[PDB]
Amino acid sequence: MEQAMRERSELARKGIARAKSVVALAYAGGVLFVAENPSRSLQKISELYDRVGFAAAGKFNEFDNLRRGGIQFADTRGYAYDRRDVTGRQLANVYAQTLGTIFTEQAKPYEVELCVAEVAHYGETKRPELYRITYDGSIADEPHFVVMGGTTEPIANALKESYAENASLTDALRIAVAALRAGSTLGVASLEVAVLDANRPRRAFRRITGSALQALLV
Amino acid sequence: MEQAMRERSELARKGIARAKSVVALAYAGGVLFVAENPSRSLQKISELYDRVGFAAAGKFNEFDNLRRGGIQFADTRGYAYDRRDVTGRQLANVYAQTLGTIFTEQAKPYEVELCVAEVAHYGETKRPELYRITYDGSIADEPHFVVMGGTTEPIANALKESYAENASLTDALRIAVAALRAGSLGVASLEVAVLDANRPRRAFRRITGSALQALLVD
Amino acid sequence: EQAMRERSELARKGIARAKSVVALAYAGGVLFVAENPSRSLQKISELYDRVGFAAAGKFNEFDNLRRGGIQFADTRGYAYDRRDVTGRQLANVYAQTLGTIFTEQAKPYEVELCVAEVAHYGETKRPELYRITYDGSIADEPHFVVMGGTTEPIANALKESYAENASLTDALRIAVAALRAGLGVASLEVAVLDANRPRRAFRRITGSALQALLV
Amino acid sequence: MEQAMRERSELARKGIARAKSVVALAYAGGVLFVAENPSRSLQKISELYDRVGFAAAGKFNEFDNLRRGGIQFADTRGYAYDRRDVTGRQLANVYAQTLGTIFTEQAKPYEVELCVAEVAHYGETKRPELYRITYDGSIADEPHFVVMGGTTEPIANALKESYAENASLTDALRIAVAALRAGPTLGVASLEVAVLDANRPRRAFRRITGSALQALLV
Amino acid sequence: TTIVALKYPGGVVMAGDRRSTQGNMISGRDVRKVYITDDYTATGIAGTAAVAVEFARLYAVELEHYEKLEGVPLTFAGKINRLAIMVRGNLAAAMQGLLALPLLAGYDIHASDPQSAGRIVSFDAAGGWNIEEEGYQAVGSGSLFAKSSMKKLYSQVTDGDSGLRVAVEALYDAADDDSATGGPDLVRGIFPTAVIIDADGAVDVPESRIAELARAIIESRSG
Amino acid sequence: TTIVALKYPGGVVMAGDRRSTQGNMISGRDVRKVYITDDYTATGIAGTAAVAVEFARLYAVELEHYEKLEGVPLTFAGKINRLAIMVRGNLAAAMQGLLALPLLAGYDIHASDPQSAGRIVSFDAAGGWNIEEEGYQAVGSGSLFAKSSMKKLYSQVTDGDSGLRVAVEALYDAADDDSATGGPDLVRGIFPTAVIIDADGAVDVPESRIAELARAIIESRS
Amino acid sequence: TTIVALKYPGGVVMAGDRRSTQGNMISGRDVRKVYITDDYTATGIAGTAAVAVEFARLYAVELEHYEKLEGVPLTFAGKINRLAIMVRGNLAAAMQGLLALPLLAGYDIHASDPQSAGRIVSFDAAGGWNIEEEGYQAVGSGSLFAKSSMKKLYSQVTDGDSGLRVAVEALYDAADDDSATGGPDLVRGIFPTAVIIDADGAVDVPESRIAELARAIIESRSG
Amino acid sequence: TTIVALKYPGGVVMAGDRRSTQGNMISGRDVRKVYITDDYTATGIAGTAAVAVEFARLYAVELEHYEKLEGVPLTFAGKINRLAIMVRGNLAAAMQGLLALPLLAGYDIHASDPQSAGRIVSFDAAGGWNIEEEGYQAVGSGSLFAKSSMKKLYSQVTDGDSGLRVAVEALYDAADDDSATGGPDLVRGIFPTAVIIDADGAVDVPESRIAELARAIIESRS
Ligand SMILES: O=C1CCc2cccc(c2)Oc2ccc(cc2)C[C@@H](C(=O)NCc2ccccc2F)NC(=O)[C@H](CC(=O)N2CCC[C@@H]2c2ccccc2)N1
Ligand SMILES: O=C1CCc2cccc(c2)Oc2ccc(cc2)C[C@@H](C(=O)NCc2ccccc2F)NC(=O)[C@H](CC(=O)N2CCC[C@@H]2c2ccccc2)N1
Ligand SMILES: O=C1CCc2cccc(c2)Oc2ccc(cc2)C[C@@H](C(=O)NCc2ccccc2F)NC(=O)[C@H](CC(=O)N2CCC[C@@H]2c2ccccc2)N1
Ligand SMILES: O=C1CCc2cccc(c2)Oc2ccc(cc2)C[C@@H](C(=O)NCc2ccccc2F)NC(=O)[C@H](CC(=O)N2CCC[C@@H]2c2ccccc2)N1
Repeated sequence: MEQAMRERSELARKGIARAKSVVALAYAGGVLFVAENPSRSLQKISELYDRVGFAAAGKFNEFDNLRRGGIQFADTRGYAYDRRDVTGRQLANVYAQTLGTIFTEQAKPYEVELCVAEVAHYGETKRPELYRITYDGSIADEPHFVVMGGTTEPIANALKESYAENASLTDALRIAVAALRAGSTLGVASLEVAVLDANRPRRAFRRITGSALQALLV
Repeated sequence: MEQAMRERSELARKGIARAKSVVALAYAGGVLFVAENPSRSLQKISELYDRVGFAAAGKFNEFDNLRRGGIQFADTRGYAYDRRDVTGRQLANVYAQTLGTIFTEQAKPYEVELCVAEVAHYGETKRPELYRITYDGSIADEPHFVVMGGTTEPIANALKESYAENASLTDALRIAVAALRAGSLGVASLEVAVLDANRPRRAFRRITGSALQALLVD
Repeated sequence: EQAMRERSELARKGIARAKSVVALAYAGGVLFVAENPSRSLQKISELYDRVGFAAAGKFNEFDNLRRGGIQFADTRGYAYDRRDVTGRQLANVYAQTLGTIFTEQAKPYEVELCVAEVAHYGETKRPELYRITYDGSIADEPHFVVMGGTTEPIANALKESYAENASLTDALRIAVAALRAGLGVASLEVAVLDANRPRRAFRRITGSALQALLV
Repeated sequence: MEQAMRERSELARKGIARAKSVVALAYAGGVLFVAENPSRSLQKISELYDRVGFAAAGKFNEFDNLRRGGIQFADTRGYAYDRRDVTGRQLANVYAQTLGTIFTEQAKPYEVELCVAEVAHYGETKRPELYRITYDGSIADEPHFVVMGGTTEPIANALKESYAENASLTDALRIAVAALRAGPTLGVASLEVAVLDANRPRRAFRRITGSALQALLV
Repeated sequence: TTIVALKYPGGVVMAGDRRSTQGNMISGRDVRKVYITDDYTATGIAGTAAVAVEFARLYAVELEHYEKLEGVPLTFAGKINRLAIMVRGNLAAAMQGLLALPLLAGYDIHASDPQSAGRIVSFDAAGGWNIEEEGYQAVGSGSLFAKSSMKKLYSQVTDGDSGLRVAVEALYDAADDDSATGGPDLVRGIFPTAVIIDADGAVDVPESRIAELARAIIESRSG
Repeated sequence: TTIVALKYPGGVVMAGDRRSTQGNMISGRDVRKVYITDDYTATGIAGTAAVAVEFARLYAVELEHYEKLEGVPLTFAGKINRLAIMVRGNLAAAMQGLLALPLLAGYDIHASDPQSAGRIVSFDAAGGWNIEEEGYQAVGSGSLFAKSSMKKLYSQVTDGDSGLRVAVEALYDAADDDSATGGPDLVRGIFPTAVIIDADGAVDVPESRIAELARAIIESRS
Repeated sequence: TTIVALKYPGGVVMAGDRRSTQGNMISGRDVRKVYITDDYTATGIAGTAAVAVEFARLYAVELEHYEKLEGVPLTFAGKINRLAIMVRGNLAAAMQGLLALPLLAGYDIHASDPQSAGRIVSFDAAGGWNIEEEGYQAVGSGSLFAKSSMKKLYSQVTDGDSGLRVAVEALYDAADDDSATGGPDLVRGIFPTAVIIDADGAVDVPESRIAELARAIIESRSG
Repeated sequence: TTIVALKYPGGVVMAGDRRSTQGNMISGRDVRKVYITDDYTATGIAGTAAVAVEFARLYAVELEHYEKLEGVPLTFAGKINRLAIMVRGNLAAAMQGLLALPLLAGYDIHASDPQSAGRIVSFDAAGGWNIEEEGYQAVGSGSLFAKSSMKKLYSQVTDGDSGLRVAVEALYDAADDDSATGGPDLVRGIFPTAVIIDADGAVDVPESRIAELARAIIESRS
């Protein structure tokens, strides 16, 4: 009972530590997601709703299950009520409930760690919200950045030193790539980058791939 | 059997002991809730029904599940019968049944400690009621104050000698914040709300921002 | 902890005892080569128009998964359109399916799967290869995939002797050679996803045509 | 986990090894099944469909259940599509899936060894097919012969010596009985013999009993 | 059937006739249609006899069931809602002829002012409910004749006794014009029943007081 | 029944009559048909009394249920959707005579221009919803007469008081032509009810004000 | 209602009227019946208002739901099939008066020829779908008047603006002969809505350009 | 609609018209009603357009579904039985006007006599199937005019090209007498579609060849 739950905790923590790292930070235009990802087609960052983004670290099929569940929840909520009623907070809230249930009841706990991010609606001024949901369902509201997966502490402290509010997109991308390298070369071939762009009219999520990303890395 | 229940009781007691502290107390204008909370989006205190409030300590996803179930129970009860038929005693009774079933049947017991408070309806004279429900379904009727989460005895004793019936909101607030200090405190680290017995119907109201600062200064 | 370690051990050991399978991209699409002494029981299969399947391990189990992927692909192609079926989403659902099996089935599956997609006719698109292991781990591979038995000798042999846009004959001999470090018409199952076919790219290379391709 | 499947494979090994032996051989007239059976009414070799036959070794009630289930599958498949869509490869595939499920999921694994054989349809020249399916769902197709039950390796190597492709009927029967005694005198009272006769117009399965069988053993 | 209910200073009165019919034929002469359903409420029901009786019995069980489970009686509004839901759930059968139409009288101990703590609630076949504010109501085939009579007599209501007299006269006028409503049977000595509710609760009115009032009404109509 | 709603600079007004009928017979003189659904919304319902009352009661509970579960009230569009879904779910019963036809008035606290943040949404029996853009709407057996009256009177609307007066006059014209809509009752002192909503929320209009306006209309037309 | 759609070199146009009715009565004057369902797709629906608006909102959610789940949008043929299946599932309710008849216009990003990448798909109440090849299509009670008008006007379609003009004039002819279709309202300033889709995506047409074209058509017909 | 199918030495041809109607109105001019269902099988369907389209699509995926699952295509009898089961399952909806009537033409690679491997199978609304042995068959509202036209012209079928011309002429006769079957459109350049199936499989017939045969038939009629 007490070491069974601690064994589940250690299995999940080990699984999250063995995966590559992800960073989400608030910049002047919204939220930047930067994850170490060598794959061309398998994604760790994703759109959830109009102004709500998703980032995960850990076992792919498990955080992909939760990614799909989040999109299902968000779309169902926006249809049953109205699009504007969907918030990043309630998406993090249901992620915390779901991971809590999984951690206690499923055969194996999920070796995953989630970030839910929300930017302001178009034309409205509101600081980005960042939420972290760990494998046990614990939920944390962060103001500036979230680091997930692998050796997190060196990346967290690199951001602790070099992060500045309202930085440009290029400045934020440099800081994020540098902080990731502190935790472990990283180029367009090994990066998955996307933003929640608060200047988009409806759907804020957009990926930065290939030529555009290379241009912002120089 | 007896060791299984001792282990589950110990897991829950430790989980609550490692949690931040909440107090609720009666004052001249109704009931006051104060809790140590640095989050700006997550909440441990909430409205349940017109004259019934809710406060919890422990794991968030678990007492948020119970907060939601209690809101479901109250809205259904008041609709099937009438609003005045819902009472704090009923909700405490439901939480006691719910937590007891959780404690004996779920894979992991809930690491939560709940307070349900009820104030008088508008224009009526009635003492506030305070109910404490623990992780095993045990339930207690309290006349002056309730403390939950973490190291309770310093906060409890601080309130014991310092509690004054019919205290001002300002007085009772300072008393409660000081009692919280005895254990593990400004606007940024506090969640505070009241069940205001003078509101015509919905007695619950939060005290945040400049109004909370003004009440904290004097 | 011990339950999942024993499950992973049973799956890993079962796959280590199985015969080996190779899939690699060549100039004509994707080539599957597997050591298979049977004439009727197969380890390589079509999934959809431009999507192929290869597996190593316990037959009844990867055959269940083979049929399951076919059911998925035909259902999705009918509920939407044929072009909406991709190799990526087939590998995605295999990862979800194997993850569930590994954690919840009475016995984990001793299987390792490959999903491969070539371009539709008339389009120039690099082939895709996916490896999905017994626990639902999913890997994106650019040139080749090796599964079953002792994979390290075969993988290294391919790593140094792989040529992009190689001919069908050259790719086939590279594959058989890499498998030898672990073989004739009677002991090989060979099939290709031929990117030059108009719709159904999957085609088996069998008997006399396979012999001519080897010699 | 390892201990469970270890003991299950052990239990099925012992049960099959204790039971009596069965052999199926491809000859010039089709496929011949020879089994040691002293009973007069309990049958180990059976028809499955038009050109498909069934032979088993082990616990009777268990391979009788599997025999019936194969008859349900083949009859259902031939009605839902057509008779000529039922193949021995299909029925062997279904037996592998079925025994795999039984081995991993039922209270006790089946102590059985199955052979499914198919001969050509009337007027056609197609090489016979034999399939062996073990208690755990392992399946292999053979070109010449299949041995099941009891001590198999002596019989298998004996046939590996004394097998001739496209041999005579009585030749193959005496070859089979000679391989069967290698693991002292086997007459009609000790034998169950049948054939899939590729020369019959539809139902190839036919038994060989009493006078005829004894005449084939002179 | 006719069941009347009216408010008087400090309480309510409910009274009902005694007749059951099967077409033109009289099938009952002493039917009791006004039920004390708890310490402070009475229910009078018109319609199909079987459904009306089952309704009153089940409704009283439901109120007492809640009180024992929860340690407190339902609020008067809660009592209204449970009755309305009961009627609503019978809508399909009522459309097949199994109709029950209740009328609810009560005394709300939690009311603001005790003088007008009386409550009269009428219902319809869809489960609609309406708290009455003009002092009186009726239900049944004679309810129009009863309400029009009470329209003219209600100003005479100053206390419980005159309230009972007006209710008895309203029933008399209903039976005068509606053959499905029974009048006083002086031959058999059978009279309408009545329930009075005030701060002390709901009590049955003795038939002898009803009889005296009915006889006085009959005498005045005679000349 | 006639229930009216109209926009005025910085708010919205909803008013409804007090009559219930059972055929030609008058069965109610005091019915309250306009409900304060929440702090910024009012609902008025025509149709079968049992259903209309249940709709108003259930809708208010649903809105508050969301606010307590989620810590924030629904957007006004979400409120529209939930009412439409309620009506749509009643369609079969409505075809059987259990009809509820709502009209929604609100003040959107998240609209950009507060001067025009008032909202009026009409519905149909299939659950259709249409946000009105011409400033007024009505529902019930007298709604045609009220909409045509308001068409000629809406130019007079400059603030809450004149919006209330026009609303009451429309209800007067509806009762003038529709026997199923109740006029002002001077003998009993019973008058239409009204709710007015602005940036400070929804409030019931005191009966005395509606009495004043009703008597003025009657005096004028005599 | 009348929704029109037509192909022009490089893209597609869809326009629709603004009227709703209940019987003979006009019940809406600014109804928006043409929805941008994704970045390259527009849907216009005729029939029962409640069902039409629900179809459009659910269909747009369904397409975005797939895009977010799978990382790629549906092929245009996949979008057709989901819309057709939605109509088919409504056939029973449609026979009871809850009819929705959509029209689909789109720009296929995966088409062969970018100047013929415009798509127009018409539907029937049984879930039938047919990709139009003659360049234009319409749906609603004025669709036959609109199609026969576009038959004579289609030759003047050379780009996006001339295609918009033809669409507006078709709607004008539809409203000229069908009272359930609304014509331009010059007193209120209300005009049909329109969406244009090309390689750069789907965009709402500003009310001003539609108003200018409507006035041009109007005074061209008045003399 | 008219779909025709006829056997020629060593193969089979199926051709279909291009028209869809909504009552009297013409609603489609380029409908393709003849489908290549697999390498050796074609189906033409008449009836409610939605059901016919859905039938051809789902039948093709079912045949390929079996092939991929089992490694071998269905026997021709199995293909017949699955199409019959599909029609039989639609019977209740067909009685409500969602009718699909298919016609099956194919080349049996497992045929007993390789010279006579051509196959024509017709069906009814109840799911009944009949292997046609008189060399031709038709389905749809013009099937009687087409079958009577082919009864006279079938003696001219000596190879695949003459069989195609007869099939096209039978469709021409059906359109001549049946307004629900479309004839060649020389203004728009639209002609029936056809599929030919022999030992080398089923292939779409080029439109240029069908247009040539149609023009020759038109000139021989005028
Ligand atoms: O007519 C019937 C038969 C049931 C029926 C069939 C078809 C249509 C129909 C009713 O449709 C109807 C037919 C007739 C009516 C309603 C519906 C009028 C109604 C009535 O008088 N109701 C007065 C009344 C009101 C409240 C409580 C009791 C009570 F009798 N009468 C009735 O239902 C009569 C009642 C009757 O004769 N009996 C004889 C023995 C038991 C029963 C009784 C029970 C309890 C008390 C007094 C009598 N049943
Ligand atoms: O006519 C009836 C019988 C019930 C019925 C069933 C099936 C079809 C039907 C009517 O067919 C019908 C008959 C009549 C109508 C609709 C359908 C009109 C409608 C109305 O006036 N509606 C005005 C109104 C609007 C909103 C809220 C309350 C309210 F009364 N009237 C009604 O439903 C009347 C209402 C009635 O008399 N009573 C008496 C006590 C309880 C009920 C009431 C409740 C609440 C307030 C005021 C009255 N029921
Ligand atoms: O007639 C009704 C009532 C429902 C009904 C009952 C019986 C038969 C019937 C339909 O059968 C029918 C009756 C009438 C029609 C169809 C079926 C025509 C159809 C129409 O105009 N449709 C045009 C249109 C097309 C797309 C989107 C919106 C839109 F209004 N009208 C309708 O359904 C009308 C619409 C209507 O008056 N209202 C008033 C407020 C809300 C609703 C509206 C919603 C959204 C936009 C504009 C208006 N409802
Ligand atoms: O009439 C309708 C509406 C559905 C309906 C309602 C009431 C009775 C009824 C059918 O009952 C019927 C009414 C009419 C028919 C059948 C049943 C004849 C039948 C036909 O022509 N069928 C020829 C045909 C055969 C095979 C494949 C496609 C094809 F169009 N016509 C139809 O179903 C017509 C078809 C039609 O107009 N459209 C326009 C856009 C989509 C649909 C189409 C799809 C695919 C291709 C071409 C057209 N639908």
